[PDB]
Amino acid sequence: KIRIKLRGFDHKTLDASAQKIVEAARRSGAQVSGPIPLPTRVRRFTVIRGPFKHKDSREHFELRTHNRLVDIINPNRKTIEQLMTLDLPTGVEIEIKT
Amino acid sequence: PRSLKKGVFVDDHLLEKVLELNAKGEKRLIKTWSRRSTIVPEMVGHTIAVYNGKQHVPVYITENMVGHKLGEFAPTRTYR
Amino acid sequence: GNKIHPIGFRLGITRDWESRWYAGKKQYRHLLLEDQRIRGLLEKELYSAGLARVDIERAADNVAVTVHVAKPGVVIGRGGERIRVLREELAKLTGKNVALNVQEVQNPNLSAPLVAQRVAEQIERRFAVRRAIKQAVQRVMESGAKGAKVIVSGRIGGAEQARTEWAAQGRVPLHTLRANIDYGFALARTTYGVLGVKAYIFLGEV
Amino acid sequence: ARRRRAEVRQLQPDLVYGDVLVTAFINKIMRDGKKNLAARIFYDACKIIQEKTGQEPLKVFKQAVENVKPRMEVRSRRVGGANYQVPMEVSPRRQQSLALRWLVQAANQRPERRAAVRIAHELMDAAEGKGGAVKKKEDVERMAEANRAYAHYRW
Amino acid sequence: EQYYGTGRRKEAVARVFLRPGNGKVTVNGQDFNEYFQGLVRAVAALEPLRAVDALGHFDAYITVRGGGKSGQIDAIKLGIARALVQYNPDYRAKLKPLGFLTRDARVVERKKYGKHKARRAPQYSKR
Amino acid sequence: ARIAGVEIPRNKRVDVALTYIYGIGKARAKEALEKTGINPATRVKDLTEAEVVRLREYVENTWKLEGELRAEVAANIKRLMDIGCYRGLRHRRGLPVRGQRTRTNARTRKGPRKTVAG
Amino acid sequence: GKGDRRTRRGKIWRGTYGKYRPRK
Amino acid sequence: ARKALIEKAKRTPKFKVRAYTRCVRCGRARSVYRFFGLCRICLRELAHKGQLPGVRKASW
RNA sequence: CCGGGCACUCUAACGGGACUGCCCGCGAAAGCGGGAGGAAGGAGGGGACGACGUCUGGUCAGCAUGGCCCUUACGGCCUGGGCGACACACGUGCUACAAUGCCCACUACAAAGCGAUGCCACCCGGCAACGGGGAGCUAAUCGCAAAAAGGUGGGCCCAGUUCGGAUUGGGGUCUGCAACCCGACCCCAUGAAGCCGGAAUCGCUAGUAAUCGCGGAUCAGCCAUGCCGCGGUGAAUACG
Ligand SMILES: [Mg+2]
Ligand SMILES: [Mg+2]
Ligand SMILES: [Mg+2]
Ligand SMILES: [Mg+2]
Ligand SMILES: [Mg+2]
Ligand SMILES: [Mg+2]
Ligand SMILES: [Mg+2]
Ligand SMILES: [Mg+2]
Ligand SMILES: [Mg+2]
Ligand SMILES: [Mg+2]
Ligand SMILES: [Mg+2]
Ligand SMILES: [Mg+2]
Ligand SMILES: [Mg+2]
Ligand SMILES: [Mg+2]
Ligand SMILES: [Mg+2]
Ligand SMILES: [Mg+2]
Ligand SMILES: [Mg+2]
Ligand SMILES: [Mg+2]
Ligand SMILES: [Mg+2]
Ligand SMILES: [Mg+2]
Ligand SMILES: [Mg+2]
Ligand SMILES: [Mg+2]
Ligand SMILES: [Mg+2]
Ligand SMILES: [Mg+2]
Ligand SMILES: [Mg+2]
Ligand SMILES: [Mg+2]
Ligand SMILES: [Mg+2]
Ligand SMILES: [Mg+2]
Ligand SMILES: [Mg+2]
Ligand SMILES: [Mg+2]
Ligand SMILES: [Mg+2]
Ligand SMILES: [Mg+2]
Ligand SMILES: [Mg+2]
Ligand SMILES: [Mg+2]
Ligand SMILES: [Mg+2]
Ligand SMILES: [Mg+2]
Ligand SMILES: [Mg+2]
Ligand SMILES: [Zn+2]
Repeated sequence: KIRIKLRGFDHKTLDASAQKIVEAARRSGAQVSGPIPLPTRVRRFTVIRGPFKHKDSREHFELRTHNRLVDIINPNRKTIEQLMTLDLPTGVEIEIKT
Repeated sequence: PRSLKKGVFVDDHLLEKVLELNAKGEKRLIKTWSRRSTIVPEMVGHTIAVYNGKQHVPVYITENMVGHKLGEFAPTRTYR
Repeated sequence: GNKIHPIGFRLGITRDWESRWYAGKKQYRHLLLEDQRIRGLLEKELYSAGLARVDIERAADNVAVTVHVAKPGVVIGRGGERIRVLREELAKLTGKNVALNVQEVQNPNLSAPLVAQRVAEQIERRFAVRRAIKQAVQRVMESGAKGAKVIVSGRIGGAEQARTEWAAQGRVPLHTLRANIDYGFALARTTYGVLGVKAYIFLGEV
Repeated sequence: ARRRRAEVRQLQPDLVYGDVLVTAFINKIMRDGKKNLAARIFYDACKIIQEKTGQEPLKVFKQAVENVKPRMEVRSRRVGGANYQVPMEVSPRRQQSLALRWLVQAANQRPERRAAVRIAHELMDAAEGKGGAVKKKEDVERMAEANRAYAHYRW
Repeated sequence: EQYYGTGRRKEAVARVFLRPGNGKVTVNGQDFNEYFQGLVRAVAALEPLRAVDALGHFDAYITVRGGGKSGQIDAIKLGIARALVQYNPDYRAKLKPLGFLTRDARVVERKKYGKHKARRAPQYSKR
Repeated sequence: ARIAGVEIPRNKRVDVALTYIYGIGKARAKEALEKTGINPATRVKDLTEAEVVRLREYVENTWKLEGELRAEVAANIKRLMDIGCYRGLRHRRGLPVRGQRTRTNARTRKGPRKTVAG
Repeated sequence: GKGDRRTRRGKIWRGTYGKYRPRK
Repeated sequence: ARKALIEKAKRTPKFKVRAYTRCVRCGRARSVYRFFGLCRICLRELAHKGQLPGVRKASW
C-alpha cells in the first residue's frame, strides 16, 4: 500500500504532476488504478464591497483545494527510479502515506 | 435564575481585607472598586462604599442581602 | 461607483497569481504575511530600479522569489555586489534560507505598472499631465499593444478642485476578459495632495 | 404583459380522473406548497361527496364549477372625474379561475370542522344551485344589470 | 432478459431494471407501495407503462436515492421510460408524444444576496 | 373534582385538567398521573373516589401550591424590594428585570401605551 | 409553536436539548 | 487603526478571553477573517492584487 | 460485511452538443409564426461583468493623504462604568392568533459546508443543561448527524385551550479572572397580549412566491430572530 495524496490550488497543475507520476510508474509497474479524483474543499468568503456601508453590495470569492489519488500497486525499484525528484510543478503538493 | 455553580467567586481584594478587618472589630467605610465579587456571610454589619463608575455610595450590609452582589445597591443609572 | 479591479477579474484566465504555492489551516496566515514582508522590502528599496512584478513560489521550505526588472543592472549591481546585501537582508528577516532570482522585462513602456510609475514620476515633478498621458499611450502603441489607456486622479496640476484625466487610444475593453489586459497603479504624493495613476494596457487576443 | 401574450401554463393532468380542472382545483386548495395534503383533502372530500349523495363526484364537480362561473362583471374606468363601474363579459379562462377561487374561499368560510367536509359540502351546494360561492357569483352578476346605464363605456 | 433505465429528476437518481413477470415492483428492500405509502402521486411512477400495457406483462426492481420522495417518483418514471425504450425502441412512438422521455431540468435556484430567498426582496415602508 | 386548595376541574382529561391548579403544569401533572397510578386519558367525571383521594394525597402535600405559592412569590418580591437591590428597583418602577432593552417593546411589563407628544 | 421552549419544535428551532427533546 | 491598539500582538492579555483577531495589514478593529489574518477590505484588495493563491472570482 | 468487479450513480478533468442547420408559411432583408428531430432552442436557466457621466452622493472613523489645531497635554496605561439607559415615535424582523392545526411516540428521503484539543461516535451519571471516561478521523472512509416539513398510529374537539410563550418567582449547568449593571442554556412553576389586524403600504411572472429545515463566516462565550449559502415540497396569475 503506497498512498499518494495530491493536493493543490490549481487543477491543471494537479493533472500535470499526477499524470507525470503515473507515466513514470507505468513503465515499471502493474495495471495501476491510477488517477482517481477526490471532491474539492471549497472555502467561500463574502466581503462587503465598500468600506463604510452600502451593506447590500458584497461580493464573494472562493478558494478550492483539489485532491487526487494514485494507488500504485506492487512497485519495487524502477518505479522509484523515476520518482525521487524530477518534477516541475510548484503549486502542487504531494504526501505519501502507507 | 442566577448561577456561579461551584466555589462561589469572591475577589481576593475585599476578601483578605474584610477577613482581617473582622479580627480587630467592626471598621467604618471601606473602599470598593470591585463590584464583580460575591457577598459572603461575615460581611454583615459593615458599611461598604461602592463605585457607580463616577461616585462612591455607602451601603449598609445586612443579613437579608448576603446571597446577592455588591453593586445591586449602587445604581449606575440616574433618571427622574 | 463601479469598475472593479481588472487584475482581480483576470486572475482565473489569462493572468496568474503573484504567489503560487499551497498551505492549510495552520500555515497560510504568516506565510502570506511573509510574502507581504518580501514585497514590502522590495518596494522600499527597488522602486527606482525599475521593477514590475514579484512572483514568489514555494515547494517545501524552498523559496523562489522572482523579481522582474526593467533594468537588471541595478538589481545585480557591479560585480554582483547589490545581490549580496539585500539578498542577505532578505534572509535576515525570514529564517527560511531563501534565495533570490532576477528576470528581464522588455519594453518597460509595455508593462502597465511601469508606465504608471513613469507617469507618477512625471507628475511628482509637476509636468502637464496630459502630455505625459498621451506620450505614454504612444510609447505603448509604438510597439504592438493593440490598446492603451491612462487615467489620472483629481487635483491635476495643483488645482484646488479635483478632476479626472483621460486620453486612451486603440481599444481597451475592460468588460471582456479574453485578451490579457494588464493594469498598474501608482501613487504620486505631492504638496497639493495625492494623485492616483491607473495604467491599462491591452495586448494579444487569446 | 407589455410585450408578450403571457402564454397560459398548461397544468399536468390528474392521476385519478385524468382531468385538468381537478388538478387546477387541487392547486387552488394547496397552501404553503403542500400539494400532497391538498390532494388528500380533495380526494377524501371526493369519497365523502360520492357517499353522502349517491352520484359520481366527477359530474357533480363539473356541474358545480359550471354553476359558479359568472357571465358578467364590473371594472373601474376613469372618465370625467372619479372612475365608474363599467360592466362587461368574462374570459373563459378567467371564468375558470374565478369559479375555482370562489369555490375554495366559500368552502373555507364554512362551519364544518374538517377541510374535506367543507370542500365536499361546498361542492354539493354549488352543484345544486345554492351555497356561498354561487351567492358571490350572483352578486358579481348583480353588479351587472344594475350599473348597465354605463353600457356605453365598455372599452 | 433484463433492460436498464436510469432517469433523473430534481437531484434524484432511480436505477430501474425491467424484466418480464407479474407486475411486482420493489424498491430498496421494500415493495413499491410500502416505501411510498400514502402518496397520491405514487401512481405516476408506473404511468409510463400504461401506453405499453405493462403490469402483467412486466416486472421491475428499482433502487432510488437522493432529494425528496417526489423527485424519486419522477426519476423512477424517467428510468422506466428509458428501460422501456431500450427494451423496444418502437415504444418511442408512444412515449415522447406523452412526454415521458424528457429530462425535467427545473432546479431549485440559488440564493442571491440582498434577498431573503433568491428572489424575495426585503420590504421597505415609507419611500 | 376537588384536589388542592380550592380547585375543581371537570369534563376534560385529568392530566390536562390538573394544569388548572396553580402550581401544576404539564410536567407536574404527568408526574402526578405517573406516581399516583392513574390513567391520564381518563375523563374527570370517571375518576374514582379512591383515585381522586390518592391524587389529593400526592398533589396536596408534595409541592407548595395556590395560596402559599402566590404569597411566597409576592413575599419574595417584597423581600428583594425592601433591600436596596437593583432588581427591587426594577420591580418598583415597573420595568423588565431579565435584562432586556427598554427603548422599545417593553409593553408587557410597562402596560398599555401612553403617548406623549414630540 | 417555535417560541415554546419546553416543546419539541421550540427545541429544534433553538437547536438545544433537554427533557422535552432528548438527543437519542 | 492605532498602533498601541495592536497590543494584542504581544498577547499576554492577563486573561485568555481578551484575544481578538486584529487584521495584520490594516490593523482592523472590527471585522477580521481569521483564516487569512486579514480584514474584508484588506482581503478584497489583496485578492484583487493576486497575492492570495487559489482565490478566484466566485460565480455559479 | 467479505471475495471481487467498473457496467452503473457518483466524484473532477477534458471534450461533444444549437447553429433558426431541416420543412411549411409570410416577408425585399433581418427576422416572425408553426412542425419534426433532440437532453435541450430562438438569450435553455443562473451568475461574474455595470458605459461618457450624474447627484459638490459616502467614509480622511479602514487605509493612504493635502492643509489647520493638541503637547504632562486630545497622545498613553489600567481599574470601574458606558455604548444595553425610557413617559414616547418610526424602520427592519421573529413568534403568533390555530383543526390544511398542536403535541406524542414510530419511521423515510437532502444538498452545501465545518472540525488537531478541534469536531466529539460510544458507555456511565444526571429529569435536563452538562459532567466523567473514551474510540476514531491528518477526514468521498471519522465526526458535527438528528435533516425538517412528509408517512402510518394516537390523543386534543372549536375552548385565551393540549392554541400563544410574553412576563415573573425559584432551582441549576457552561464558557470565562469575572455574568449587579449586562451572557447563553437547562429544569419546576407562573401562562400576558393576540381569535387575521384602521387609513395606508411591500415582495414575487417558474421551481418563482409560499413554507420547511441545514450549514457557514465573525467568535472563549453569546443576547444571530441578523447576514451569507444549501437543498425538501411546490403554486396562483398576466385581458391589457
Ligand atoms: Mg447588513
Ligand atoms: Mg505601479
Ligand atoms: Mg496637467
Ligand atoms: Mg482580458
Ligand atoms: Mg441550485
Ligand atoms: Mg427554497
Ligand atoms: Mg435600504
Ligand atoms: Mg404549547
Ligand atoms: Mg492615521
Ligand atoms: Mg472580534
Ligand atoms: Mg473577544
Ligand atoms: Mg474489496
Ligand atoms: Mg472503461
Ligand atoms: Mg420553431
Ligand atoms: Mg415546434
Ligand atoms: Mg418541439
Ligand atoms: Mg441564457
Ligand atoms: Mg446562460
Ligand atoms: Mg446568461
Ligand atoms: Mg457582457
Ligand atoms: Mg464625493
Ligand atoms: Mg456628510
Ligand atoms: Mg498622515
Ligand atoms: Mg447599539
Ligand atoms: Mg422622563
Ligand atoms: Mg452516529
Ligand atoms: Mg478515499
Ligand atoms: Mg465510504
Ligand atoms: Mg481518504
Ligand atoms: Mg390524527
Ligand atoms: Mg382576551
Ligand atoms: Mg394555555
Ligand atoms: Mg379559535
Ligand atoms: Mg422579471
Ligand atoms: Mg458560533
Ligand atoms: Mg438579552
Ligand atoms: Mg441560524
Ligand atoms: Zn484590514
